[PDB]
Amino acid sequence: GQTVRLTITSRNAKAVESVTSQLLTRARDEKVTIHGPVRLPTRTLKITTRKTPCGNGTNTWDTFELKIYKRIIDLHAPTEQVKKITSFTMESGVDVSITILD
Amino acid sequence: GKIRTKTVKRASRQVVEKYYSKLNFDFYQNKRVIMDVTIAESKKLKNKIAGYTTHIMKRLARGPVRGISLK
Amino acid sequence: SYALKQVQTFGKKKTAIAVATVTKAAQCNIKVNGVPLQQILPDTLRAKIMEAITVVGSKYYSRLRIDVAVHGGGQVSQAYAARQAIAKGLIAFFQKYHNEVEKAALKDKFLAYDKFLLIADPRRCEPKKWGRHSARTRFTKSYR
Amino acid sequence: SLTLIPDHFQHIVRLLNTNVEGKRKVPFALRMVKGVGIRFAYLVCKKAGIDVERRAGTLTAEELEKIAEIIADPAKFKIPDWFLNRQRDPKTGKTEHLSSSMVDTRLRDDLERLKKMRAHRGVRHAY
Amino acid sequence: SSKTPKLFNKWSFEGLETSELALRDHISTTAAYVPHTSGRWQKRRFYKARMPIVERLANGLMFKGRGNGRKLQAARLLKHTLEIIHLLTDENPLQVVVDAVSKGAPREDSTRRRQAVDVSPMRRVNEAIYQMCKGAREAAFRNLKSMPECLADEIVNASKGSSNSYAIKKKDEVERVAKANR
Amino acid sequence: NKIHRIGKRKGATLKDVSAWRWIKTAARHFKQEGKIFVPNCTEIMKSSHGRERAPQNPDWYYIRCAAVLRAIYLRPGVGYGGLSKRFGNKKNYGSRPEHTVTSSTGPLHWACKSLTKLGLVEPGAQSGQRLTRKGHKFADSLAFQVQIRKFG
Amino acid sequence: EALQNAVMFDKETYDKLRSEVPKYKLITPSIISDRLKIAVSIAAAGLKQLCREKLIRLVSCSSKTRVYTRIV
Amino acid sequence: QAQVGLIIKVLGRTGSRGNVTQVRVRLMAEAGSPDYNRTIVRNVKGPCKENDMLSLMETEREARRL
RNA sequence: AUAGGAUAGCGCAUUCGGUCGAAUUCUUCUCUGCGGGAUUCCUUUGUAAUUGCACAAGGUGAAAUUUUGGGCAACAGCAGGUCUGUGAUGCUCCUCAAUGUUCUGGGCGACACGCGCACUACAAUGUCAGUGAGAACAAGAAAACGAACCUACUUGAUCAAAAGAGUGGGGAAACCCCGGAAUCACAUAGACCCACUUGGGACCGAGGAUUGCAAUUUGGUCGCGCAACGAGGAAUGUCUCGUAGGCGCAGCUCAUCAAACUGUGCCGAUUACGUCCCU
Ligand SMILES: [Mg+2]
Ligand SMILES: [Mg+2]
Repeated sequence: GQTVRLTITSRNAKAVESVTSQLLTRARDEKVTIHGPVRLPTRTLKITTRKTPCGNGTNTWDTFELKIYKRIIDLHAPTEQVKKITSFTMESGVDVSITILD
Repeated sequence: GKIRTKTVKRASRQVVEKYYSKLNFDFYQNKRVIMDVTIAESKKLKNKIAGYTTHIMKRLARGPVRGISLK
Repeated sequence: SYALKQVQTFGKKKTAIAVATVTKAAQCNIKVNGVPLQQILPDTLRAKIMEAITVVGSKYYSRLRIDVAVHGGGQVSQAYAARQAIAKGLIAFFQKYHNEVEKAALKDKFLAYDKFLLIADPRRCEPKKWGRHSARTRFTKSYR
Repeated sequence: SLTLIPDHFQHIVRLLNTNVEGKRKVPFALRMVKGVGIRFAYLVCKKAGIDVERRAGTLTAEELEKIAEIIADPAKFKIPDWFLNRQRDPKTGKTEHLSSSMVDTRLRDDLERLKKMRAHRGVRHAY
Repeated sequence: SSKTPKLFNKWSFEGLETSELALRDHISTTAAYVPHTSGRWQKRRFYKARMPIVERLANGLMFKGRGNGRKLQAARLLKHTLEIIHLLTDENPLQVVVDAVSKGAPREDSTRRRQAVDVSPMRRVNEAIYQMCKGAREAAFRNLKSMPECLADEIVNASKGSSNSYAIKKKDEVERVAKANR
Repeated sequence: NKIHRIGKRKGATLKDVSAWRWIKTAARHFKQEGKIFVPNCTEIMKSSHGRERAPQNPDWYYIRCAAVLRAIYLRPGVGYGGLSKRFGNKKNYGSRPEHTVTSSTGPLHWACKSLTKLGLVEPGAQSGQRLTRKGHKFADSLAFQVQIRKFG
Repeated sequence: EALQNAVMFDKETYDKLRSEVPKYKLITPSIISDRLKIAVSIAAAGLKQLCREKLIRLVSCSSKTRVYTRIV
Repeated sequence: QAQVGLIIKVLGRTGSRGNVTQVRVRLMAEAGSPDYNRTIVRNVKGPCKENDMLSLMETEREARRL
């Protein structure tokens, strides 16, 4: 009837996968309807800068990339059950957001 | 340029010495044995080791090879 | 009544992806992006699209309705993807609704005429590198 | 056009004291007169009501001056002001379309005015 | 229900044979509906010999910055050129093209003083296409004749071994110089 | 033979026939009917500011209206920005590199207004322009006439 | 030397187009203009008119290239 | 005018820039002809391989061995 | 058809992202964290071997040789650049009409010239004017309730463009977006017809918009084109397959302003598959 979305975002692929697996395991233990863990497209932030600090020599460039991993989990559970599912140790560098879908 | 680096050659020779009755003339079964009998961070090296182990076994069938001593 | 016979295939050339749906029907028609083959322009690309049909023959595509949705790439890549999708959809339909004595003969003719009719082209754009105007060409060098 | 050359066809036509080639089409030969471009020539042809596929030597003198006076007074023929080159004269404030030697005369007068005023563009043109 | 391909659905490839024994294995006569057949012909060394000859002409027409990468333009120009050749010769334009390619390149030229050497069969096919397309392109630069016609007379003249063709004129002077320093 | 039905097929719809044939037939039908509204500014203004010359075709407004009708048929709920993207062109900027320029939305607005006046198209819910009942019927009937080769 | 090409059909050139241009094995606007010392535009117009009168038949056609030949 | 020959063996690439290819050619002549199975050494420019065909023009000259 | 060719169809006729239709099922495409897959693996009465290490063809395959493009990269150097990145600094110099700091006006863009690198040209495999079909990479709003940012759609519109309004949406796989890119196509029965010309836009005139504190910036409109330039001497760059070349698009700097760069897709060749002549 009422559906709630968990959004897990991180820079660390291993950390976000571990948190998503932990949330899935908790949801399965709680026996709630789960609309799968959806892997949203990974987003790459790219910045290219000159390698030199002075402008001398061959114009060599440096490319830095930062990857963003996002997962969403849809479940039918009230606020107390969702809070009990989400309350555990978590990991650093990842964040989980609660939303209510209408 | 498909020469087997000394790391690959030494690992394959050690594999042949340690497991000889457990190997075969094909590449895929040898590689399947290699995955269990060796620990490595890479799969390209495992494939190369399996290929050179198959080559070593084919040579060993015809005659003894230098660097490998079967007790 | 009668069971629906559906087969979906895909053909890729560069970025272009063409999804072809093949269904049994009373009257055979083939439309690429909602456009009939005769209405497809230019005659250069329409010839390439019809190459999928004429290699094996019209009797195999008879009573078969095929629609193609192509997305990405330019006109030439879309045409190649569409023809590959049509050829792969024919072979797939025969594989699912006919014996293997045939279908293999159709595959033989397709492969003999053109490998790319049934097998996707692996070529893709090479990335651009700094200090180079393109993938290969380098910045102009001056001495005096 | 598949039309025979008229007996009055002339290769060089005099329009607003300028020579115009009769081989070229009407607008592409009306663009020869200074003050008239491609767009202005096409609009002049439309206002005169003559076919743009005709040659410039086949037109008669009864419409030659008609074209010339259209060019002289375009605003009279409901040609919009924004289509004219001189929309607001900095001296007189009127709207007109200079043509033939008038554009050169007005340019020389503008340069002389800037020179006398002693502006940056006066001295830049003087350089 | 299958039928043998015909170029532009008009010209048949049946009976396409090189006029002479030379370049027999290097002039391809495989039937194809249209010149544009995208493939990796440059991956191997002699794989370009298997390319259909009309496609090779279309590729040769793809020169200069204005004409680089325009293969549909080349296909259309060849479509008109084959019609013009058929009108001029009352003969199969594919056969005329094969004959022109067969006799449009020198069989001997000098190299480094300079010593005369033979020409490989692969290069003769390449140079025949290169000279014929180059001869038409410069011919159709600033004259009233359009490109499909300028390419038509070049192929017709080359097929008859006439000195009016740019490829034949280059062939005569190149072989003449080769014999001079032979 | 060219007119005859292929077999087991009846009638015709839009996008089943030649786009240029349909557009020219629709423009000719509009000109013969004469109920369309032609702005006086169409005889002077250009189709887009990216272009450097006048349209030079007397029936250019009718052709543009027919093309806009076909575009509304193909993409329901499309607006003047989408039509400008459809009818854009590459503008010559002089010695500077050429860049794509979207068509001026004024002519598209005028063509859409003329189509609503004719009743062929109407504003849709939550923005955009959509085809009407008679617009869809007229498009399909003209598409059938195109392969009939009546051509007005 | 700059060629001089007429922009309109003359009395003699028109009947020369109507009579001499047919029975040509290959007919194109460029070569017709070359023969008659006329412009390619009016040459193409006259060739289209001849096709309308069915004196010559159009074999190869395109938005920019037209090829004609004699009627057999 | 132009007698044909088959490429039997491809020798090394003669030349400082490696553009010419020394090669062995067997003349293609009918049985009983004086040039039947006549083997000659010749220099060829362009991409050449074994079992290729080459019109020799004049077959009197023999390429100097490299 | 205008003169109207060619180019598949022969239980059940096609269509209709606004018909904003309902219902049901599923994952062909798509998304993506871990997997796999290629190893000379297989085959030559190949080469070589005369142990080997290998190699060349063909096979198998999505891919067949460092699979491909990157990144990383030893050990010595260089009086190479940077004391204009830094609260990196030693030694010096200025230090209150200051070598500090602010503010105002001007310069950094001034020309006869020489040179590097770009961009646009010299037209017809073209230029205008129509129609058609069609990518990818991306970016979006704010401190010590929303408002700035990006957008669609409408209107202006009872009448050019450029504007200007209004109304929504998007914190971005959600809006833009079904991303209508330009190369390209067109049997468009379109104009031109070999000329410095409707090729080419240098350069300048008059109006109006818009950015901005400031325009003595930037669009848009009408003139100018009669500015060279018709393919470039001696010279000399880069490049081997989705490559060169052609064509756009995005990000970036950024109030405003890309002939730049960093990416990205589109269309797509010639040649070589060698060699040590040159360097
Ligand atoms: Mg120093
Ligand atoms: Mg810069």
